[PDB]
Amino acid sequence: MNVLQIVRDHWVHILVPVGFVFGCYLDRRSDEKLTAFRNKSLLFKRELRPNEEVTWK
Amino acid sequence: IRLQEDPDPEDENLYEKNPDSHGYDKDPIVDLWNMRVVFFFGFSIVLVLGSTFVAYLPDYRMQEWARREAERLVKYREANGLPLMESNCFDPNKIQLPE
Amino acid sequence: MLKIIIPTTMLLPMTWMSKHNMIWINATVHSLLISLISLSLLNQLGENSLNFSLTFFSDSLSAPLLVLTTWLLPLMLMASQSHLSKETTTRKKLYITMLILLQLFLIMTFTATELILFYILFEATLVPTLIIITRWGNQTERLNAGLYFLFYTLAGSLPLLVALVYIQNTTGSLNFLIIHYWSHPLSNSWSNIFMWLACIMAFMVKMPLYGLHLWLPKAHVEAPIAGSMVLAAVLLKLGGYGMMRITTILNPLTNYMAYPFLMLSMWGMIMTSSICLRQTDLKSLIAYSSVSHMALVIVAIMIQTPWSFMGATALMIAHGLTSSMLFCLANTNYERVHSRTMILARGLQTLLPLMATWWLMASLTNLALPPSINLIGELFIITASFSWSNITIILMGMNMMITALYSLYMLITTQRGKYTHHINNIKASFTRENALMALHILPLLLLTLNPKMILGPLY
Amino acid sequence: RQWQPDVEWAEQFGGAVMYPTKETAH
Amino acid sequence: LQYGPLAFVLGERTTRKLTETSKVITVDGNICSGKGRLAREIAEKLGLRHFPEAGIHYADSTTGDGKPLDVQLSGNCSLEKFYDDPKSNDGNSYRLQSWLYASRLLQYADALEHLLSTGQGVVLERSIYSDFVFLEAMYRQGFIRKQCVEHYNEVKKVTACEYLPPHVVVYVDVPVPEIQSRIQKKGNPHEMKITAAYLQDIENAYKKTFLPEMSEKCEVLQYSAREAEDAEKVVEDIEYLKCDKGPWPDQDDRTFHRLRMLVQNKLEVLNYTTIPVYLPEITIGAHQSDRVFQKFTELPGRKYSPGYNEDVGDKWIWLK
Amino acid sequence: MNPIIYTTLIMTVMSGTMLVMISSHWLLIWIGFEMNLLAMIPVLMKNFNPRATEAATKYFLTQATASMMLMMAIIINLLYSGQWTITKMFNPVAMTMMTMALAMKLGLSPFHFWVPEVTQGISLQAGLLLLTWQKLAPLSVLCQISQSINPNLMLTMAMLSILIGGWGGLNQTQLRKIMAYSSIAHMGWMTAVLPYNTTMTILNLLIYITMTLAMFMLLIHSSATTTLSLSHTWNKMPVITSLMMVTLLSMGGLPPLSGFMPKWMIIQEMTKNESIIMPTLMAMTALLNLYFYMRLAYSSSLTMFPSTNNMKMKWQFEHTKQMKLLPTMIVLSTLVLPMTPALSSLN
Amino acid sequence: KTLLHKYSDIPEGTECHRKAYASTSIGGATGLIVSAYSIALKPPASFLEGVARTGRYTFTSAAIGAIFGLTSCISAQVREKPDDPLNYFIGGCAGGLTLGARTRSYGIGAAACAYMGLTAALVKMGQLEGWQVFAEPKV
Amino acid sequence: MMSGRPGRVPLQFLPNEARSLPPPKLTDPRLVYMGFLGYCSGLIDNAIRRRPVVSAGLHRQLLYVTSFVFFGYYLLKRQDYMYALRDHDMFAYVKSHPEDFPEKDKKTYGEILEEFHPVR
Amino acid sequence: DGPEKNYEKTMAILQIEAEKAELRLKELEVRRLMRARGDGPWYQYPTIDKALIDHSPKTTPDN
Amino acid sequence: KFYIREPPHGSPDWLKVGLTLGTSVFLWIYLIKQHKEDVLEYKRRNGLE
Ligand SMILES: CCCCCCCCCCCCCCCCCC(=O)OC[C@H](COP(=O)(O)OCCN)OC(=O)CCCCCCCCCCCCCCCCC
Ligand SMILES: CCCCCCCCCCCCCCCCCC(=O)OC[C@H](COP(=O)(O)OCCN)OC(=O)CCCCCCCCCCCCCCCCC
Ligand SMILES: CCCCCCCCCCCCCCCCCC(=O)O[C@@H](COC(=O)CCCCCCCCCCCCCCC)COP(=O)(O)OC[C@H](O)CO
Ligand SMILES: Nc1nc2c(ncn2[C@@H]2O[C@H](COP(=O)(O)OP(=O)(O)OP(=O)(O)O)[C@@H](O)[C@H]2O)c(=O)[nH]1
Repeated sequence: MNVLQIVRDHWVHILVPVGFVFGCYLDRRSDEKLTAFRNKSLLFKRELRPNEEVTWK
Repeated sequence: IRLQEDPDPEDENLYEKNPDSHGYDKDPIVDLWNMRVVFFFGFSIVLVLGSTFVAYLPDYRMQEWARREAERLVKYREANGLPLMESNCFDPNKIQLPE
Repeated sequence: MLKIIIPTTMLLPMTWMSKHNMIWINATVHSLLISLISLSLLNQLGENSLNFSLTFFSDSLSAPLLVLTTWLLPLMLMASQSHLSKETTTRKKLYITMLILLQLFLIMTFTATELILFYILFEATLVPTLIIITRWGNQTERLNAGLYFLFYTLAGSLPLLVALVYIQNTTGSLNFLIIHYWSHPLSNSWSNIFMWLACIMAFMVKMPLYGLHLWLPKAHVEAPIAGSMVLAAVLLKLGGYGMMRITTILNPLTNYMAYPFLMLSMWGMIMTSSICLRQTDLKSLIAYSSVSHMALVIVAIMIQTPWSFMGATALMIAHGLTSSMLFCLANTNYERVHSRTMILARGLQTLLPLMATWWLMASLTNLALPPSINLIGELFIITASFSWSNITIILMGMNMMITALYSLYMLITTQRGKYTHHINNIKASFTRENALMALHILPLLLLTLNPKMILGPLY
Repeated sequence: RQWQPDVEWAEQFGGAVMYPTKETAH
Repeated sequence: LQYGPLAFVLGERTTRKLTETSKVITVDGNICSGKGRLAREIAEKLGLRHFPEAGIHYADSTTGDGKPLDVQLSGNCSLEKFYDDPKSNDGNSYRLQSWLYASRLLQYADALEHLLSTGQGVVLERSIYSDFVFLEAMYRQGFIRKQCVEHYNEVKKVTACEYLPPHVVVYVDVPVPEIQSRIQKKGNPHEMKITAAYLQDIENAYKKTFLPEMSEKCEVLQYSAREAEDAEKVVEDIEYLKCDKGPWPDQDDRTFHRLRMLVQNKLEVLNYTTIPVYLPEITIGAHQSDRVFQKFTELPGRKYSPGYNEDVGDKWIWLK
Repeated sequence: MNPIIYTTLIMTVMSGTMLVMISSHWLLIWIGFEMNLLAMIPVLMKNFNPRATEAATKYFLTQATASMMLMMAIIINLLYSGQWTITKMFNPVAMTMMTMALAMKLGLSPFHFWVPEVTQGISLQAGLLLLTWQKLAPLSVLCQISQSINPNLMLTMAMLSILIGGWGGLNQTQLRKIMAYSSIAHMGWMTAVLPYNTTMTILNLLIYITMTLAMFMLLIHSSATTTLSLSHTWNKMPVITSLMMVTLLSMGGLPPLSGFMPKWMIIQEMTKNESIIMPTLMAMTALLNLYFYMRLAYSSSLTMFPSTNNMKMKWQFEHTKQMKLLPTMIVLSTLVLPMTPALSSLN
Repeated sequence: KTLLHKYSDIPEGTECHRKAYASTSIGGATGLIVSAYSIALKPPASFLEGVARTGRYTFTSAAIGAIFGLTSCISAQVREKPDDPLNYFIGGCAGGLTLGARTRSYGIGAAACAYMGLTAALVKMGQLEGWQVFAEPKV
Repeated sequence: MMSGRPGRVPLQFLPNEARSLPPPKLTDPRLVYMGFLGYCSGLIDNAIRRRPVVSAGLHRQLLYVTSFVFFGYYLLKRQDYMYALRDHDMFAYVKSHPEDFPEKDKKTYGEILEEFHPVR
Repeated sequence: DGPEKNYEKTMAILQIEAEKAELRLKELEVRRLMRARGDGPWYQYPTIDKALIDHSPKTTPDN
Repeated sequence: KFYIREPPHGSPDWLKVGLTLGTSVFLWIYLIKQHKEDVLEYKRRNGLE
């Protein structure tokens, strides 16, 4: 149904939504470099559970 | 005639071209569609769920966790008879005040 | 963090590459969508600010302003698609480009973790607004108006630049957390006052206090509708955000040096509100009202009291939403009458009955009528100020008394009274203007139920 | 329509100097 | 390629191509005097490039398809309108003259560009040096305000100074009673109402000003109507000069390379025509000028640079 | 002038400046300055108008005098030290001697009086060369001998450069005179930081290079020399006026535009050197440049000045120029602030 | 800066005649410099009015220099407060007022009062604290 | 300032010993911004020449991104070199000058007398 | 997510900022220190190489 | 068609454009291999691999 044209005039609508899902990616990538004191602060440091290896992602 | 210019255009009335005009733009079909966007993506998805989202937001500022700790802490303190909350905060016994 | 920024900047290619007539639609869609995502950021923890990385972080103060700016973004698009319809598609796209580029900077500065990073886009907001005021402004004196607005802020901002880099060379980093934890008692040495003056005057200028405020009436009146809202609803408030952030290393020097500003602000609000009582221009009257409310925050922030900060953040937002609405009121009336004089179009309520209502809660909200967020702001500030000194309530309450007279003065002169005979072009209000007006008032009363969201980190 | 510059604004920016005097008059 | 500096360095000169058939001969005279007829005959009998009189749409002829664009889109002036009310308040008179001066000034460049790039002489009607005879005529009866003269001159020195004068000028001498004779036979109702004074005032300014002061830098030969029709007589007269006076028999490849630089750049040749001195007849306000520019831009072909308009059929835009 | 002759003349001018930057011997430094001068005059003479002759004569007299005065600084240093090596020289009078000798070539102090007038007389392309390339050679010597400079003497020369250079700019109609006054103002900014740290003296140079290439070649593309003539360019090509206002704002130094990067780093350095009053005053005078910057921006694109009916021909035709390196010039001259830490490459 | 050193050597609010002599010498030299420049850039068509021009400029600058000399020193003497920046402020405004008298205009005198008085405070601010304008290369 | 350090061979854009540093990763955020600059030149390049901006000469702006990326990449390695160099001889100096860098005494906030100013 | 993420992540932020803060303060001190003394790697202002010295016997013994 | 003369860029300058792809793919393939050779050499020099 006209798809050759609804795509051309409404392909802009996907830009921002992928931008958001992209924005989460760098958000969930930059934190990895910020690991450092992962389960290290004595306020929150505790015994590591049998299966999971990382307390906070 | 000073300069070869144009007379000031007259403000067209969107209503007299189409009586149902919503004032969003000239062309009727997009104007009706702009209505749907401004309301559906205005009042509907932002005001309704956004209010519920912020209203049902999880514990903010620990407003209730502190209460529960205070109840337990105050219940501990007057049970032993010592004052229910000390005038001092950082225990002076450790403090090594100069002279 | 990023989940707001890339969606904002990736919005820019959309408007440029969208269809010829769909620009307003798709921009409005995702601007509201961005608002929803920003509202997801509104959550805050107990005491530690929501920290994201070295480059960005948010606290209980930044978050309410962030959601306000994103919330604003649809409103200019809604408010502007009437006087820009007869314009070439490129200029319309350029106009939209200016707004979101402006709005993008606002997210950046409010979330900035480093004072210099906060500083770089602190003036960078000026460039898009300068274009908006100058190019699309609809007046003659807008040219001198843009010059006044531009030079005033720069004249105050540049001392901050020299001051800020001095902090870097003396106290290492200028990360907001590292300043707060390593704060040291600023001495009374005669250099430290000029230290104090430079770190403060920059935020003074774009928070119009009596004397340093003549740009605002020239800024607001000649600016177009979208320029007026963004300038009055967020731009006057970067100065506010700076003071809550930068006063960490200005104590106890703030205790003694606060006096000239406090007297200037407290007396200024009586003077400025008096100007409102006899303003011939509706837009100017609203503009001067912003000075009075903003000058109240000057006393609020500069007292440096837990309660004072809280009421500041309450007036921080409530005034911005209200001032944007009143500018919408003036704009929605202006093009119908094609003039700015208040007495030009009297008795509008008999002609437009719904706008009579919209003007009515708008005036009531600016009245600080309880329990509107404005009342929570002013009433909290009065108590904090009264604890600081008993006399100030004489000045404080007098402002509310003056604020009553001029607020309903526009109501009676415009809405009530006899309709003007000669005018005959007043058409029934487009439901766009009506929809936009509710877009402003409805969240305001919605905020009344949850002040704690906008009370701030002091809460 | 929005105000736009005219010959009054143009001649304000036209000449040897926009800040003139008797010395610069000639 | 063009005459870009690489071309001149690699060996592209100008003196090699030009020969004795390299002249800027102008056939000129009074209104409707048959100068255009004689100009064609000289062109045919000498193998010499002809240039018809530059009208309002001569610039339109050069660009695009050559179809005359709308007067609103090109000219804001009509000669027929100037005929109806020569002293109209809208400034149709001076706007006509100034646009006409630009059109012939462009025509002068087109003649020089073809001449220098081919070595073939050029014949054109009413060279820009003779354009003043109309403005002088339009000034005597007040068809234009006095200030139009200075602006027209101000453009003239800042432009016509660089363009050097012709080689030999052909003049069709025609008396006013004769001019009052043919224009009835023309038939177009706009040119019937031309005043005998206007036909007079062009004549003396043609006679006592155009011919003598300009004669010291090129040959001048005067022909009445009979010697105008005698194509055989005039053509051998044109061949029978040495053409010593004038700058043309002095320059070398250095100037011609520079001359072809200015002429080839079609923006530069009329760059000084849009002089920023403001007068009511020629100045157009921002709103009117902007709207027309949008109307000009939305036209096909002119939306982008030449060879870059997809609407007309410019394929491979993504690769050009 | 024959293009081959023109190319050679530029080639020697470039080499003469190149000779200065690559010579360890004081005599050769002078050789580069004079032979650069020896070929600068004919370029200004390309148009050959009486205004140009006045401009070229003014330029030669001041440059020849400064270069000749430069010799004594070499000779006096020779006399007291017997060293032709370009290093920290050994005489306060000789150090003082050359500092104004080089300053006249740059035109910072009242010495700057030749800078505006010569630019006015000569063509736009020649002005671009004079105000951009001809400033590398005098700066090269100052960078090498920065360790020997009297701080008070050089800071003053920098101060009046931005001070007067910005102050008179408010009263200029001709764009050429505006650019020169901007150049004198920008001259002070680099020269002020020169005694403290030479790294960002260079950083200011390439950045200040970028706008002046950007502005002048934009102006050449506009083919306009006056404010009113520039104003009419909105009708012909509105886009170019748009980029020019970006550069005008950028060259003014408003963040986040590129022109803010030099000034920001300059303020940072002298703040590290305990000089904190000095940076503040220059920043205050920086708005002086911004004013006539805004005035040009107001006339160019922010507003819409009246046009002339004769502009209609310009619509029909097109530009034949190639404006080489213009695309990358303005982009590199307006948004490079995020790439600031790249200045360590200069070090 | 031996001529400038004269002013610094004399303690504030002490030996007012010496401070006045030191101050007026600074003004006289400064007036001479600007007057010589004004003669240069602006041609004094006739020589005698050229001496009139430099006479006016020197007489003015000396007056501001002199008046600031007393008012600063006597105020410190009277109020027994040498460190007080206000001592220069009143002197600075006093000097500015003298400029208005020489030009015979209240507006220029008022403007000079505020600006010069503010700067006069600031320079004293720097002398007390230790502000350096032409700082030597430290880093 | 590194203007005369021992070993600086002149006119050497990237000295050999700089290769001992982690090279910039091919999608370093600084690098992509350098690629942005190349693209941003491309769009305006068609603008001055009055071409269909975005869809105009795909070859032209494609080269711009390539050129800016490489010239960016080598710049980043050189930029990383000096900062590594600036920090390297920094550390070598402080060990060589222990007397000029005393180890400040370890006192907790308990013993520090920091006077308190009320806000009243 | 849990407050542990924000708590630990902000601790890393403070750790990075503290090291950066103290390094800049050290950098200004070192730059001042080695500029004055001069016995440092950088700030070594150029001198004349001893290689360019003619040690061959001259025409005059007194050399 | 519209313009009566073939404007200078009206035709695809095949020799010039084909050069532009040629240099860019050269510019890239140099970069990836340069990044590659820099990586393991750094790894080998600094220990690692
Ligand atoms: C930092 C703050 C901001 C600083 C810069 C501000 C600049 C503007 C400020 C105001 C300037 C003065 C007022 C406006 C002047 C307008 C000048 C002008 O020429 O306007 C009219 C003109 C008409 O357009 P035209 O040239 O025909 O081109 C149309 C597109 N082909 O319009 C034009 O020529 C404009 C053409 C614009 C073309 C835009 C193309 C965008 C392409 C986007 C591609 C996105 C790709 C995304 C990919 C995502 C996945 C990776
Ligand atoms: C603590 C130690 C010092 C104690 C003593 C106080 C300082 C010294 C005395 C005061 C010096 C500053 C006050 C101004 C002195 C020069 C006044 C002058 O030149 O007046 C003439 C003229 C103004 O009049 P004009 O505009 O020409 O109008 C009439 C035209 N027929 O001038 C002009 O037209 C040109 C504009 C004025 C001249 C330029 C600025 C001169 C001052 C610069 C700063 C000097 C600072 C001196 C002290 C610190 C350094 C030692
Ligand atoms: C339009 C005018 C400005 C508007 C109002 C702006 C605010 C007013 C004050 C402006 C101050 C600008 C300069 C401040 C920079 C940072 C100051 C700082 O960090 O404090 C220093 C304060 O030191 C200063 O001297 C700062 C400058 C003091 C004010 C004098 C210069 C500024 C005023 C004149 C220039 C600006 C006015 C406009 C001129 C056209 C600390 O250094 P210190 O002196 O303690 O250093 C150690 C030791 O004592 C020796 O250094
Ligand atoms: N102002 C002005 N009018 C011109 C010019 N050239 C021609 N005209 C007008 O053009 C009209 C008719 O052209 P003419 O050349 O005079 O007469 P014609 O009937 O075309 O015949 P020919 O003279 O043989 O070309 C007259 O109204 C002229 O005044 C010119 O350069 N300037």
